[PDB]
Amino acid sequence: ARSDVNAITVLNGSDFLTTVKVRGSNNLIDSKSRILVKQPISASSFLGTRISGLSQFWERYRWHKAAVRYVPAVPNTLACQLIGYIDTDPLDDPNVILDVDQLLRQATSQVGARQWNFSDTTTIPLIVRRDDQLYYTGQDKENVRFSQQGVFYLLQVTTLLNISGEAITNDLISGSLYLDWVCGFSMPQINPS
Amino acid sequence: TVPNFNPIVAKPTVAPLQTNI
Ligand SMILES: [Ca+2]
Ligand SMILES: [Ca+2]
Ligand SMILES: [Ca+2]
Repeated sequence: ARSDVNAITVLNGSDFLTTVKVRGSNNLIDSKSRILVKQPISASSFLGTRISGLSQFWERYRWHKAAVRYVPAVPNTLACQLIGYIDTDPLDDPNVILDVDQLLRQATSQVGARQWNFSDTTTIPLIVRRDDQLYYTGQDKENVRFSQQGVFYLLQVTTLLNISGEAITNDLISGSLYLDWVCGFSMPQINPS
Repeated sequence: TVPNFNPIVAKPTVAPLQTNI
């Protein structure tokens, strides 16, 4: 019962991340405004979820099979495109980019990218590196390439408009993001909070 | 007998909303 053995505990689950909010007309004036979501895919980044509550009780993690999911809360009459991709290198910050087309293109260039209208649903797969490197579970520290295994950027390609042609300006909510994940934790512990 | 005098054809097509990609 007092075993000093370490082993990966690969356990599965699902979680609710947050509700997206298409930026609309007013709040959309430049490129960086078109970045709705910048959410690290570190296990311990989603506070109340089960994944993070578990992560708090280990040192390390590694997404063996993760996939962000979009579930719309709108009709099919509204119109706006969305692009989503998970950059496996956190320190790649597109916010510095001004040219919007350059932004969408460096997004599409990432392999796991996805484009979808905010009236249907699609899945954003996380692509896993090939070296077996484990990542630390605690809050982000001096460097990020240790903790974060990826970063989910959600983009607004077009402008938001309604049944009629008038474009909305009220910055409404379109859907919700879920995470159907499979992770492997290595070292039992407790992280400070 | 005179065949195919005034032959008309019909082929219905749907027209959905929000063709998605
Ligand atoms: Ca990158
Ligand atoms: Ca290694
Ligand atoms: Ca730690």
